[PDB]
Order: sequence, then C-alpha cells, then structure tokens
Amino acid sequence: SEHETRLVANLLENYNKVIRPVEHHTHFVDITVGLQLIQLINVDEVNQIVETNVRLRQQWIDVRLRWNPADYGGIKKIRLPSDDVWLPDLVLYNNADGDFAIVHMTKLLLDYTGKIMWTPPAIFKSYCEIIVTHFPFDQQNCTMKLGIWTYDGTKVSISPESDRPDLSTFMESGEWVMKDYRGWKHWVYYTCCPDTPYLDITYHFIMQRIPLYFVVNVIIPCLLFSFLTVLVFYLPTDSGEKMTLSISVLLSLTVFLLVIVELIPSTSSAVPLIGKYMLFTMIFVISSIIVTVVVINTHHRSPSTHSAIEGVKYIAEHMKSDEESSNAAEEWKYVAMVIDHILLCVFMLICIIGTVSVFAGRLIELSQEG
Amino acid sequence: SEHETRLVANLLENYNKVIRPVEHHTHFVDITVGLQLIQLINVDEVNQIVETNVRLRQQWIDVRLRWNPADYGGIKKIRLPSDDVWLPDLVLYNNADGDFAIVHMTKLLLDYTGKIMWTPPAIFKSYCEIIVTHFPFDQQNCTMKLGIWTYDGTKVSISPESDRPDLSTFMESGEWVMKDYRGWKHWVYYTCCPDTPYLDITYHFIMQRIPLYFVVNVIIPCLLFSFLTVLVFYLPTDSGEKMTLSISVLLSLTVFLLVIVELIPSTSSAVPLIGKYMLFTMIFVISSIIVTVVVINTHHRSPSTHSAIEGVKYIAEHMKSDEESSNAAEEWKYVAMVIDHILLCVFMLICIIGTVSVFAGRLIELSQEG
Amino acid sequence: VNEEERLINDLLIVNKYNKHVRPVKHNNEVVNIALSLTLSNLISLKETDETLTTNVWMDHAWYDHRLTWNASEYSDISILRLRPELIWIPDIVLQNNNDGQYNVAYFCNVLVRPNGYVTWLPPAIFRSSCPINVLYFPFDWQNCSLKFTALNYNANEISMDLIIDPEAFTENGEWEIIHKPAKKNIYGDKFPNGTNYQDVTFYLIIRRKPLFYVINFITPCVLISFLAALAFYLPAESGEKMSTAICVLLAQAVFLLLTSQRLPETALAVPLIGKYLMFIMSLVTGVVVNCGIVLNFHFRTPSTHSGIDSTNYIVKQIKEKNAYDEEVGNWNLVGQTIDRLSMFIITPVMVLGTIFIFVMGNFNRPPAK
Amino acid sequence: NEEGRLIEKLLGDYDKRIKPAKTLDHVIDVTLKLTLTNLISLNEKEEALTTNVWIEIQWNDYRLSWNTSEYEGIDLVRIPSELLWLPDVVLENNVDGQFEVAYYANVLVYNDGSMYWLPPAIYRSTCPIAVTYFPFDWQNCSLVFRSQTYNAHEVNLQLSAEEGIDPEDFTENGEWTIRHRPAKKNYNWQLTKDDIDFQEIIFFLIIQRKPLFYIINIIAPCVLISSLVVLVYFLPAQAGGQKCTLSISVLLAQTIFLFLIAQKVPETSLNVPLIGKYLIFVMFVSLVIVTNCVIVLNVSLRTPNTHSCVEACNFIAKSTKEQNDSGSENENWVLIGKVIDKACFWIALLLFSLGTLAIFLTGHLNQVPE
Amino acid sequence: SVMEDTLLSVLFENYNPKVRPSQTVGDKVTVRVGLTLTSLLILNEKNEEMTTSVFLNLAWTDYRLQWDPAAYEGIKDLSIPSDDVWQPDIVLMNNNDGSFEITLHVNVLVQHTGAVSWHPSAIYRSSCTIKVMYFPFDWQNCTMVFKSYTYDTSEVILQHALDAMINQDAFTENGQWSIEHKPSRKNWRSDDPSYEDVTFYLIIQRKPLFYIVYTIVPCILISILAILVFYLPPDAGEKMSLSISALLALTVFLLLLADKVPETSLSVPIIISYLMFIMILVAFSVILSVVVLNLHHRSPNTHEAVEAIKYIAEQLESASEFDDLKKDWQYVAMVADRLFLYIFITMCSIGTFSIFLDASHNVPPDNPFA
Repeated sequence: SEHETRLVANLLENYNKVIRPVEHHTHFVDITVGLQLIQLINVDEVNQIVETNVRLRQQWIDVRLRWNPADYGGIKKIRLPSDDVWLPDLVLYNNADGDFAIVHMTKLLLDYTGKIMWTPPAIFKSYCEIIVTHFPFDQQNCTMKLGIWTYDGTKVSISPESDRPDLSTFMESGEWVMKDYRGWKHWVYYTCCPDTPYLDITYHFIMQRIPLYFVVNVIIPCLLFSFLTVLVFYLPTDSGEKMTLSISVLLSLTVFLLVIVELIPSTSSAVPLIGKYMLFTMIFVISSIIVTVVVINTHHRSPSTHSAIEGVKYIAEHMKSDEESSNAAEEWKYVAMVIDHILLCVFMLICIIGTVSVFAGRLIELSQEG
Repeated sequence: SEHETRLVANLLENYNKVIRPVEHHTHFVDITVGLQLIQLINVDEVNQIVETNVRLRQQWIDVRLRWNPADYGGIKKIRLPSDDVWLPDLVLYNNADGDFAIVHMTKLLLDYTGKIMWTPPAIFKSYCEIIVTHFPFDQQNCTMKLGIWTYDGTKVSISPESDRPDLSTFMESGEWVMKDYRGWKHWVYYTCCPDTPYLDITYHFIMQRIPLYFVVNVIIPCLLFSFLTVLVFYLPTDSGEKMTLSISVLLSLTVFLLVIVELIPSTSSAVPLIGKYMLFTMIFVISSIIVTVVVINTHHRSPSTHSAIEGVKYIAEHMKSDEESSNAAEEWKYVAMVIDHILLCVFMLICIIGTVSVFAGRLIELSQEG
Repeated sequence: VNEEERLINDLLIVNKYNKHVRPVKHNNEVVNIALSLTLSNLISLKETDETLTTNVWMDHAWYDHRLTWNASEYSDISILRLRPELIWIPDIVLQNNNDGQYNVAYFCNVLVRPNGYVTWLPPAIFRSSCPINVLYFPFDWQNCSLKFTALNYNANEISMDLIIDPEAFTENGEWEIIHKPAKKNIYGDKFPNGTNYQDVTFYLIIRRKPLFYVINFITPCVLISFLAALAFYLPAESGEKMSTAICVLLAQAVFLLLTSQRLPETALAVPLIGKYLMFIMSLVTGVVVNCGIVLNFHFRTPSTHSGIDSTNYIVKQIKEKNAYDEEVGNWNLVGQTIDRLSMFIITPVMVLGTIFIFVMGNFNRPPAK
Repeated sequence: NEEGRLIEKLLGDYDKRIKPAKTLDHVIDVTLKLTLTNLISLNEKEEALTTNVWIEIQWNDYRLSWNTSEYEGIDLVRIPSELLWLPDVVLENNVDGQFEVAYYANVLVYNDGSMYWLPPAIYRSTCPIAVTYFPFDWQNCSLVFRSQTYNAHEVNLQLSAEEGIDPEDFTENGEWTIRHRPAKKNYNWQLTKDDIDFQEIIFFLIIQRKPLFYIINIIAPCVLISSLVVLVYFLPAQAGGQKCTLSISVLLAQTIFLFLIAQKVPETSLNVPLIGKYLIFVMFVSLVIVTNCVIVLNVSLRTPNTHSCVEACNFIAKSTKEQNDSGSENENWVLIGKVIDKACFWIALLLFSLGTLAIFLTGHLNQVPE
Repeated sequence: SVMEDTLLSVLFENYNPKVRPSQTVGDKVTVRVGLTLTSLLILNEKNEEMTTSVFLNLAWTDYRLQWDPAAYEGIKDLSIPSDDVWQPDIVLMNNNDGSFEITLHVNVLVQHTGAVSWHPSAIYRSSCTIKVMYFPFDWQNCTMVFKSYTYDTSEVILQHALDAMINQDAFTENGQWSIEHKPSRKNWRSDDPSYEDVTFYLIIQRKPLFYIVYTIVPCILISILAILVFYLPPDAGEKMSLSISALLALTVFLLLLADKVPETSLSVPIIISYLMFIMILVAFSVILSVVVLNLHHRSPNTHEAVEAIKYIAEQLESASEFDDLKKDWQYVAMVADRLFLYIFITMCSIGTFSIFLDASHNVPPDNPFA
C-alpha cells in the first residue's frame, strides 16, 4: 500500500552496490573495524598458524540509505541483505593464511539515518610470527596487522574503535598463557610513492608459552642419568669390581641420551623454541660425556687395576713373596682414594654446573615469572 | 526444413526441466538402478573407505519424450544431455561418504518412444562395514544399501536390475580376497509412519583378508626365538657357563619382541583384524614371557652356581678336603639332571602351546580355506 | 550528469566495449603490455624435487584504448575501478613455474586509469619447478630461472616488456638469496613460423645449507672418534677389559648405523651431492673399519687376545714348566708395539681427519676464488 | 483445474527472500531436530568432531496452500531448495566447518503449507572433552545449533525429547560409548552479553570410552617387568657371583625398554586426548620401579668388597692359609646378605603395595564413576 | 563496413555454441590431438600413479567460423575463448586418476577458414602400470589410454602425431629414473560401441643408485664382525661369551635394517630380486651366526710318610690337570677351523652368488629396453 511497489522498485533502480559511498575529495570512506574474538579452535606454535574466530565488527555510513516515512517510518531500524554493500577486501598483512569463513551471504544493519554495522562471525587461518622466541617464559608479541587489501587511502579508510584484551576470550585449554594485548591504528605512506596509502589495525599478542610436560621428562632422565653417573663415580669406591659394568652403563647411558637428543630434535622442530635453550642441555650433558670421558678414562686410568731341603722351602716361599709384593702393585694403583675425589670433585662440579644449569634456568624464570 | 525451426523451438518452450514425469497418483516414477563397478582404485579396511569405479545404469520413462516423424522420424534414437532431466538423489545408506564422481553434465539417450537411460561413468568414495571382523580369515559381509535419497515410494521408487559378482571387477591389488557377493531388493516401510517408503539395493561383500608376506616374516623369528629360547633350554643344561651370556639374549630378544609389537599393532591399526587374532600373540608371546621368567629364574635357581710331621700333612690335607667338599656343594647346586626336565618339560609345552597355537591356527584355517 | 549516464552507456564496458575483443587497434604489431614481478613471500622450498611455493604481486599494465573516458568518466574522476570481467586482463602464465595454477591473482579488481591505460596487480600464491637439478647444491646453488607473460596472445596481439628476489625472500627458508636479475624478451621458435608473446625472465641465484647440522653431527664424530681414538689408547691402559671393550663395539656400532639412518631421511627430503655424503659415511666407516680393526687388533694375539729333594724338584719342575706357559703369553702381548699402534692411529687420524678439512679447504678456497 | 494459471499466478507475486511472517511482531513457527548417523572423527585433545546429522527442518508458510490443481492433486510436493525459507544451520559451540550437503536439497511442501526437509550433513564441530572426557565419569558434550542468520523475534525453533538419543546411531567402531543424550530448546543470552534472543538447539552427549586394548599390553609387561626386576631382586640370592653385573645388564635392558615405553604411549595421548590421573600412577609407579631398580645396584653396590727348617717354613706357610683365610674372612663379614635377601622382600611387599596402591585405586577410579 | 555489422551479426545470429563442426552421422570431425610434454613431477612407482604436465594441443576445423573481409581477410588470426566447441572430456583408461588443471575453459587460436588451435599446458593425475615391476632392470612397459568420458567416437575421429613422439621429449631431469621409448597406438576396443582410447607405451628404466651402496657395507661390514665372530673363535677363543654379545648386536642391527626396508619400499616397491636373495643372504648370516652360536654351544664344559704328603701332592695337581686337560681334548678347535672354512665356503659361496645374481641382474636383464 503505502507507496508499496513505488517504494521498493525505485530503490532497486537508482541504487548501486559496486560503488562506494564516496563523499567529496576528503576523508575517504569512514570504515570502523574491530576484533571480537571469542574462540581459538586451533593453532600451532611450530608453524605459527592460528585458525580462530572474530566477528568482524564493521561500522561506516552511506547517506544514500537515509529514508523517510516509507522505510524509516515503516520500522525504525531495518536490516538489509549485505549484497547491497561494497565489501572491503580486508586481510592480515603478515598473516592471512586463510579465507575468512562465514562472511558471505549475511545480514546488514541499516538505520533511519544511515548508520550501519555487520559483525560477521568470521573464522579463518592466520600466519604470524612466533619464531623460536614464541614460547619462552619471557614471551614474544605476535605482530598482527590488518587493513584494506587492494584499496588505497584515496578511497577507503579504517580506524580502531576500542581496546579490548586478547585474554577477554583466550583459550583456557591453550598450551600457553597471555599477559597483555594492545591494538593501535595507523596509516602507512611509503617512501616509494608520494601517495597516501592504506590504513591498518595492528594487534600485538603478548603471551608466554610451554606446558610443563616436556620439562618433566627432560629433567627426570637427567637426574636419573645423573644417578647412574653418580653411580658412575660412587661404584669404583663401593664396587669398582664393576668398572666394566660401568662401561656397559655408559654404552647404556650414552645411547639413551643420544636417543634423548633424538626426541629433542623431533619435539623441538615439532614444537618451536629459541635455540638458546637447548644450549643448556648441550654442554650440561656433553658435560656428563666430557666427564665420563675423563672420569672413566680416569676410571680405567691405572696400569693394571684399570739344609738344602730348607732351600726349596726358600725357593718356594720365594715364589710366594715375589707374587705377593706384586699383587701389592695392582692395589698400589687402585688407591681407593682418588675415586673419592672424583665423585666429590665432580659431585660438587655437577652440583655446581647443575646449580649453573639451575642458575640461568631459574634466573631466566625469575625474569619470566615476572 | 521439415518444420525445422518450428520443430526445435516448440520443444524448448513448453517443457519444464525440473518437472518430474509424474503420471497420475500411482506407480510413482518407476526408476531402476544398476551398478557395475568397472574396477576399484583403493581401500582402507581400517577406516572402511573405498574409492571405486561405477557406471550407473539409471532407467526411467518420460512419456513426454515420445515423438512423431519430426523427432523420432529424424533419427530413431538420439543423444540429449542430462540437465533437462530429473536426477534421482541416489545415496548409499550407511555409506555415501562421497559425492558421485562424473555423474554431472553427461548425456542420455531418448528412443522413438521415450524410454531414457542415464549411465554416466562414475567413480566415488564409499563407506562399508569392515568392522574388526573384516580382516578375519572368516571375513565379514560389507552391508551396503543403495536407494532413492529424498523421495518416497509414493513420489518415487528405485528398483534393482540384476545379479553380478563383486569379484567380477575386484581389485587384484587388494590386500584382501573375495568369497562371494550378492544383492537382493527390498522396500522399507517403517512402523513409524503408516506410509510406503523408498526402495533399496542391498550389497553384501563377503571377502577374507591378509596378504601372505606378513605370514612369513612373523612366524619365523618366532621359531627363531623358539631356537634361542630352545637354546635358552639347551644352552644351560649342556653349558651353564654362559648363563649371564644368555642374560644378554633375554634382553635382546624380548626387546626384539617389544619392537615387533610397534610394527604389527600399527599393522593392527593399519588394518582391522578381529581382536581374537591378537590373543594368538597374547599367550604365545607372553609364554615367551612366563616361560623365560621361570626358565631363567630357574636358570638362576641355584644357591651359588646360578708322626707330627705327618699330622702337618693331615692338617694340611684336611684343609684341601673340606674345601674339596665345598666345591661339590655349589655343584650340588647347579645340577644337570632337571635342566633336562625343563628341556622336555617345556619343549613338549612348546610343542603343546606351539601345536595349540597351530591348533586354532589350523582349525579356522580348516574353515577359511573352505 | 555531464553525459555520464550516456557515456558509460557509450562504454557499457561489457556491452559496448569488446571484452572478448582485445583492443590491439586491430591486426598490427601488438598492444604495449608490461608485467612487473615482485615476490611478496616464499613459503616453502623443496631442493630435492625442484619445487617452490611463492607469493608474487602480479603488477600488470596495458592501455585500453576503448577505456578512454570523457568528462563524466575521465575527468569526473581521473581514476576509477572496474572488475576483471569488465577489464581486459593479460593471460599471464608462469612459463616454467605455473605447473600449479595461479591463485587470487586471478580475475581480480583492476585499476582504471583515465585515458584507457589500465592497471591490474593482485597477489599470487604459486608453485614452481625451478632449475634445482642436482647442481642446486654445490656452493653456487645454481640460478632459479622463471618466465612470466600473457600466454594466449602472440607478437601481434601482445608485447610484454620489463626487482630483487630477496626483496621478499622468506627469512624462514633453509637457504640464502644471493641475487635476482630481471630482463624481458620476446621469442619465436623453430616450429613456429612467426614471433610472439614477450615475457618477464627472472633468474634467482641462491644458496643454502645449515650451520647447524655441522654442529650436532661433527660433534659426535670427534666425541665418538675419541672413543675409537681412546679405543687404541685404552688397549694399553687396560686391554683386559676384553668383553667390555667388545660391548662398546656393539654399542659404538649401533650408534653408527642409525646415525647414518637419520642421514638419508633428511637426505631424501634434500637432494644431497655425492661429494659431501661420502666424507660423512667414508669417515664414520673409517672408524667402522677400525672398529672391526678394533676387533682383531683388540683381540688379535694368539694368547694375549734324596727322596725329599726328588719331590720338591717335582714342584720346581711344575714351577718352571708353566712359567713357560705364563711367558708364552707375554710373547704374544706385543707391548713395544703399543705406542706405535696408537702413534700410527694418531698419524692417520691426523692424515685423514686433516685430509677432510684439508679437502674442505681445497674446495673452500676455489669458491672463495 | 487452473493448474497452469495457479502456478503462474503465485509465481507472479512469489517472493523469494521474504519470510512467511504473518506480520512482524510474533515470528514464524520453525521446527527442527537432529538424528545422529555418523560420528566420523573424535579428536578430543583438540575437542572437535565430524558427524553426518539428519537436519530435520520444518516450518510454516501458507503463502502457497493450493487449490484442486496442486493441494488436492497430491497432498505432497517436493520443490527445490532455492524456493522457500531455508535455515542456514550451524552449531554455536561446535560447527567449525560449514555444513556439507546440509543445504540446497529438495524440501517438502504438503498441501496446507506444511514444510518438511532433511538433508544429511558431514561437518566439523568442537564439543567439550577439555582435560576431562577421558575419565570414567564423562563430560557431557553440549552442542547448541541454530540458524546463524536471524534472531528469534522473527524466527523460532522447536524441538522434542530432552530426556530420551546420541547412541541412536552412535558408531560401533568408536573407541568410546554413549549413555545418554538430553536436548533442550532455548533462547539467546550468553556470557558474552548478546541480546535479542535467537533460539538454538542444545545437544547433551555424556559418553564413555576407555575400552583399553593397551591395558594388558601394559599390565603383562609391567608384571613381566616387575618380575624381571624382582628377578633382579630375588634372582641375586639364587644367582652366582657373576651376577652383580648380570643384574646390571637387566637395568640397562629394563629401562631401554622403559623410556621406549615412555616414548610409545606418550605419543598415544598426543594424537588422541589427555588426562593426568591415570598418567600419575604409571610414571610414578614407573619411577618407583626405576627407583628401587637403581636402588638395587646401589644395593648391589653397598658392601665393602662384594660390590726344623721344615717347621720354620711350615710356620709361615700355615700362615698364608690363615692369612688369606682372614682375607676370605673379609668376604664373610662383608657379603653376609642381610640387606640383599631382605631387599627381595623389601621390593616384594613394596611391589605388592605399589601394585595394590595402583590397581586398588584403578579399582576406585572405575568404581566411583561406575 | 562491407556487411561487417551484417556478417558479424548473422554469425552470432545463426552460430550454434553447443554444436559439433560436422554434418550428421558420418566420417565426423577429424580432431588432431598431440601433446608436447613439459616435464613430470612425481612417479609413485609403488601404486602406479603418474602426475605429469604437458600441452593439450587440439585442432580441427570450424567451417562454421570462416569469416569474411574484416575478421577473415582483416585479421586472418584472432584469439577467442573455447567454451564453444565439443571438448574431449578425456579420461585415461588406466591413468586419468584425477581432474584437469589448465586443460579446459581456456582461449584458443582460430584461423580464417575455420582452423582451430588450442595449446594449453596442464597438470594431470594419471595412473599407469608401472606396477611392482618398475625396478627390475628389465623393467616393464605401460598402457596410457587417453579419451573422453561422455562422448563415443561417432561424431569425431581422433588422430596422432609421432609414436616414437617420445616421452623423454619432456622427461623430468629430476627423475631418479630414465626412459628408452614411448610408443603411441590409436585404439577402439570393441567391448564398447564407442570408439575410444589411445594406448601409450612407457618402456621405462628407473636406476637410482644411492643407498644400496651403504646397504652393501652392512652385508660386508656386518660380515666384518661376522667373519670376525667366526674368526674371533680361533682368534680369541674366550670369544666364548663376547661372541653372543656380537650376535645380539648383529641381530638387532639387521632387524633395524628390517625396519627401514619395509617402510622404504612402502613408496617404491617392485620385484623382490634384491630383497629376495639378500633375504636369503639375511637368513644366511642370521642362521650361520646362530648355528655357529650352536657351534659355540656344543661343548658340555666349555659351552716315607714325609714323601707321602708329597705323593698326595704329586697326585692332587696332576690328577685334576688331566681333568682340565680333558676339557682340552673336549674343546680343541677342530670345528672352528673346519667350519670357519665351511664359513669360507658358505659365506664366499653364497656371497659370490647374490654377488652374481646381482651381477646378472644389472647386466643380463638390461637390454629389454623395448
């Protein structure tokens, strides 16, 4: 009735969607964008991939949508199908590893005035730095910039809207934890061209990682392997009679940790970390080797411990006396004294380089913990 | 010429593609299915997924396609492309994991009368029972139902076309082998509704698995281990000098058995074999286990083995004699009389367990081979 | 309104303009088309199979003579947009690297200049089979060659004239980008009786190799080598650890074998040259050999591996007698040979160990040449 | 019967994107329901699943009740997707993958304007299973889905039984089990502070799992392992002198086996979900096995060393006898095995306790949630 | 001008897009098919899968597109998108294991009197019988059959270029293989009315010599320790135990080798040849080392008054040295020598045999390069 056909028909004829509501030679199209992140289903620290969801809160205006008693009058705020809208090719600058999903075919907010918004529950795969410095105790801030794709400032402009945390809806099931999340705006003009280029929203995710699983198993075999090394040292005192035995456990030990480092490379390259870390294990453990090097080398360090009838009685006890001073010789080498210095020499030195391992390890977390 | 343009155009105009050749309220559109798997590309019994070749022979009649001398008179039977045709939403009931491949935009043939065939060269993704009962020697019958998807026996009805084997084009590259396969028709009415529901083609795949390479590698390290454990029996009774030497083997071999476990369970996880297959290895492998532990604990079972001048001579001779005694004691420890018992004790055990393992092996091989 | 309705009706892009017709002012020499290549990122490298996934900004230019506008088009706005289906777009084919169709570098928004000149330049996620060859491993690490251009048109329907590769080289690559030259061209061939399609030829000369595999891999060698090295020092300090010494062979042996096993694994993932792979396995074999040597050399020697007077003389007899046995063994000991053994172990380790980093250098000098 | 004219009449006025809403203040009556039919992928560690859902869609639009030529003709009509209001379905908390074959399918228009439609959908989702779902007490999978397009003031969804099931067609090849499926029809107001409620569909699924296959692979090895170490423990009393190192060979072998296990099943939990309780008993019953194990060598480590002319010379020789005797005496006071024998019974009952502590508690963590 | 608008018009007025450049049922349109290969990227020699790339040069004549003054005589050559001609929806009877990439929907070269040139490069997923017979030096040949998947040769004839063109014409330099020749023969199996596919022969030769090299070292180096363990007996009889250590070690090594071999053929298997006999060579060193182990086992042991005391002394020593002298008689070294040279025969015989087979395998089955 109320100009029924005359009102919707006229609207379709002199209305265009390819076009953008450009208003004179000025501020561009006033684009209002923001992140409304409520779920992070999957991400990989190793490949620095993030498939999350953020409703793309857009907000801008088009006067052409203003109306009178025949559209506003009908029902104040009316929601129009998005099609009529010029949709920006937004995209994650150093990210964007995936299409935004669920934005197409959606609803658009129109007002009596013209105000309009459309928050799409967009889910997509991203790509931002985490590098080997992603999961430390001291974190890294993933730089995530977002802004118009193929359109320059001379035609469209976006700007932040509000600060909101990253932990506002951060994953409690994450193998990480957040500290802070900031987002400020800017416009990037480049020395290349004298022109005024695109605008963008730069997010920075500051959060420390690393569950403690890998941690528990790195140190258990270490203390346990330090038990066998400790045995390594104590045995020659309490059972040097098993120095070879010691040898067996070094083939044991060695293969075990040489195999421990196998795990590392798989896990490490399977889950990212700053190399500076493995350096700890490196020398500390090459230390058990450097030390078993010297210690068992030293352990094996020693030459071989690693009438006339009255006459033969004398040729005989002679036979015995010769050998007796001789057996004294092999014991002359296994003095059972330096064995105690070697375990204590190294017990302290491992208690110290262990305490050294313990040192930067805890110093670094007296830095992280912060 | 012969009403040339008038012929062709008329036909286009009054004809709605989407219309289904409904003929009064009765017989439904009579449409028959007929699947001929030309061949199979690949299957995963574990995930019960197959990629197969299917030429779907689809038949139905559209009395609207009958002609006179200006269509049939032109050239008896001819080639009309699909599009214009109402395509039954064919669907493999408990299967259907994938879209029909090459079903789309193909052609069909119309007769001077009307009868049409639609037989596009398909190959698709399937989903049939395999259950943990498919890899058996006694197989399982892959229950695969096919029929009209969103239309009822009142709107339409899918019927069968003929009998044919599944091993007719069974893959010779399959890790499995066929017994037989049959398919009979059925109409499914549900106690739900008093209505008469869709029709269906039910496939039954009866095939037994396991390519023979596997067979040889595994049972031979067993008779292998059989001999080392066989030696584990004979080595001790014929020479207890290398008891510990065998200590080694016991380590090297159960670990061999341990690592064989990684390999064959992934096989297990690679191919679904009825778990009752697992118990073979269970007791078999585990007797290697219970037998060792006893055999070698027993191997181990043994306490330590695993005038006046004349008098001088007798106090000295007396010294040699009671240590004489002592020597015999520890030997009175490791006797060679029952190590022979354990030898035949268990070898009969092994020839029992073994022949018992061969039992059910042989038995259902008396069923499978048939 | 300045004739605008009428004029874009004049252009009607799709209806008045021939989009299926390329405005090359009809049959002549060609439409002056120019391509610009800028890599935005390199995400994956596969040295072994000569395949690369890389992103490029497909900067394209050509003048659309039917695109020239007037006041209510041209001057109304000396720059405006028009989709791909309403803009002639060159059929740029990645000549030797498009064996993986181009993505979102396809039918995308283009830029409309005022006097027909048009500008289309979107992002290209692509896969390529660059000139790796088994020569993309020596230190020069070859030169990856790539040609870009409008596939469909020839030298009388298209002319494309002509940026560093490391400008957006990926920093997470296991290689190093040394240079990237750019020069266009045009070329006919033998079976073709006419010239055609001009193209963007861009050679990428790179290099790669870790300074990390060297770390944990040679590390065990001087560590392991000292074991085999000590192996021969240890036969002296205490060769009596026969069985236990034997244990270590099993143990240094199992260590050796799968170490080599990890080697091809990463190998297949990387086409490794024959020159380097031998020094690795040649030298571990050097120890393998000497482990076998260890064997024999360590277990090689055949053995080292008046009545009252009457009675005691019996003993002095048994005395001396087995003293001959006792000594038959030290005859075998071979101890004045000891130092020479471990001296002639030192000398060779020095010879070979040096031979390698000697060779390391004799090939390290000429590339630096 | 105006059959042609009628079809042509409404199609004249026929409106696509407009909802069959009587007016605008009381929404339309939309019916929905889901019958599970396929639970294709359970990745609980990441909390995601894929299911073929029967999306039972139903609503009302008399915008097409017909006359004698269509309603009466047949109280049943199958008209194309794109031809009536369609609920773009999705699971708020679950659907992480746009529905597949869940749309664009033939709907159903009876004669009074009743609309019925049911496409099958394979899609991805994310239900609970957050550091829990691996117990014996189960985390109820709660999936709510609704149209993600409009909000309940125009649209209204209905449902049915909230008491009756997910195991209706719960997969038999799942490594789990379901015991109840509750479902509620509700309004929209969440933690996030959204208003204007768009009703949704809650899907509870408290299910069981844990049908261990790995259990006895774990149970027999440990007993064999425990016995092996108890071999280490009691075998010494039985074993000869050349057994101290014998025992060692076992430690090497015992843990080669150990961490290999530590590498095997840890992998297990990463590819599938995770939980620490069951995890605690293993590694710590395991660490205690290791503990008393190395303790044993430290036990077979402990002890000090077990780890006239005639007569003048007859005098001294009778001394070597008593002299060396004093020495062999050494052996005595040193190797009088009070600690060792008792160490057997030490670990024995400690064995019984570690075992009882664990299997008794495993009895409990199966018996409270039973 | 010369009736340009006219021609131009009439053409598009009368021209039929979806029609075949032929007149009725006859000799049809003789389409030219000929592909200049680019290169090949992946040969899955194990499943007989082939992903290559080439140019689809098609060309026939459209006497329906012959132009006149301006487009014919104006510009004898002009480019125009396909989409307007029957396109060989070509599939490969064996191969065509997947869709077309850069194959259809691309522009074409149209000549004045109707000639049509379309040269598109494409990647195509194929599958040829490289079977598990792609490794014998005699290798094999394959059938590559190209042809459409909805059309039947009735309204067109297919015709080729060369048959010698070769496939090494664009053989991948990246191929661990090599090629001798490519036969091309036109076919029309009479099992189908539709004249169809063309068989293309691959007389392929794939010789990647890289790891069999260090595989030889095992066989021989393992032999080092082998001949060594067979040499160690009369080298260091005490080898007695250490010997067994060797085989534990030797067997684990070969079993790990067993580990890499199945997973490596896992992607490129063919005849057993190499494995067939190295399998025997395996069994050989395996059993030889184990029976030598039984060679090792076979040994049940190895594995006046004044003067009276004297006399009692005389008998003590002598009496038991014969006893231990008996042990000499028992463990002499006859066998070791004899079988260490039976070791000579065995190992150098079975050695020069596979040496030979291998010898015969690379030279003898090499010339069937055809």
